[PDB]
Amino acid sequence: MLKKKQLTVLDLHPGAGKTRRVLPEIVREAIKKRLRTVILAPTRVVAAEMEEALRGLPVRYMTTAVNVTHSGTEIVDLMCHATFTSRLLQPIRVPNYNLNIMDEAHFTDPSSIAARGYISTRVEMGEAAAIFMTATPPGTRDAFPDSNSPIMDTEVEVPERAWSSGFDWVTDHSGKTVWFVPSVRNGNEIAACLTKAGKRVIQLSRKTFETEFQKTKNQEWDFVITTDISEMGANFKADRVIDSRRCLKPVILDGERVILAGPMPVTHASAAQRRGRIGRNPNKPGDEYMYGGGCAETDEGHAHWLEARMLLDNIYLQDGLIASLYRPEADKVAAIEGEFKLRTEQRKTFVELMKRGDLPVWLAYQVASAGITYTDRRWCFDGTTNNTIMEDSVPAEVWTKYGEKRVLKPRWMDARVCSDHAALKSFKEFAAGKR
Ligand SMILES: COc1ccc(CN2CCNCC2)cc1F
Repeated sequence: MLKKKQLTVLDLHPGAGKTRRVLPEIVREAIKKRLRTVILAPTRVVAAEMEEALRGLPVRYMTTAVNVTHSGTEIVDLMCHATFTSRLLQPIRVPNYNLNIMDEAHFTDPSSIAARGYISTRVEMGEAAAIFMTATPPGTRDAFPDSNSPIMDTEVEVPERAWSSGFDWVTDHSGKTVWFVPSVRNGNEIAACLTKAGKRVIQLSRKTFETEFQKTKNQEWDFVITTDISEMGANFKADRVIDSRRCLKPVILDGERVILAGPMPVTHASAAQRRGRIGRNPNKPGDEYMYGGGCAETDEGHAHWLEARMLLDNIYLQDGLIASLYRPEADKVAAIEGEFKLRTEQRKTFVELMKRGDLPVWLAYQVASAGITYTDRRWCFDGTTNNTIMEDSVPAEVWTKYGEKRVLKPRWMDARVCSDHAALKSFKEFAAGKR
């Protein structure tokens, strides 16, 4: 596995022991062979769980999510997928790792796709080895893989709105359920309906994951309502998954705006990972998976793969060469390699808009490529009337850094900046010059 020029896909079924059993064995062998190694965790929560499996091994944890005193002699580093891509983009030295291990390698956020593209290109060049750990590699067509214990799979109509009757099976259950919804707003409505019915509900999404996931351990709960982020190594002690089988798809229209299309069907990989939350305990057969739609290849034309090309075009590899996407997911976007390569100063603005600005990659690219500097927010107010952002069904308004009240009407509209209350609040602060 560890020889140069090799990329191995470790595709043992969900719960088979890739993280807690196989990963320490790989790490021990890597250290014996003096291979400078990186381990990439999808989230801070998985990074903390990996420290538990790797305890006693010399690993440098490049995150505040792990409280350990390092020795300074570690040749194995562990960091998040997004941290890896971020450090590659910045004028910071990233070692040319001999062995690159990515856990939960199916993650489809732009920084994870870009990390796979960079790593697989270094392997193709003959410079490095890599191991991608996931039960569901790109292009998998099996939504029902093996499990540690038998699962009861049932196709059933799943509510996507509050209900008063006709879904008694949802609330008659006396165990713990993990319910995958397509968006934070949709989960808020289902959670309120379950709370009104006397259930204890925890809600998880990308921005709240670290804080709220700890509630699954510290308090008794009946339901967890989560977006797709829980497909990335989130472990629950549950006996049922309810799966809408739906997700939102960011889509770039006419190369000039991004909408959140759908809800539409999930891919087979996502459905398998959502089901994969249960059936993990061989002593508890009969966990239930209730699913409310079919699968489709909704990653084709999805904006994350175009955004991954924007990130890769701006990462140095060798002279003017540019890393390609990982071959099995490269047809998901139609893009010219190098078309998003920016000059030094525009690249710095692009990076800062993503890192400090917290803007989506596509939107950060429009601003930086227009020659606008990080702190110049005039573009948040000079778009067309059709770009007016709404708050409570009237135009949203902010006080600019000049002290003037203005309607929020960005030059480029990306639906992700106002898809829920928290996102709109963050974008209003950005438009006002507050970060
Ligand atoms: C123990 O070694 C490290 C710890 C933290 C960091 C910096 N972090 C990395 C993740 N994102 C913010 C800054 C680097 C390290 F080498």
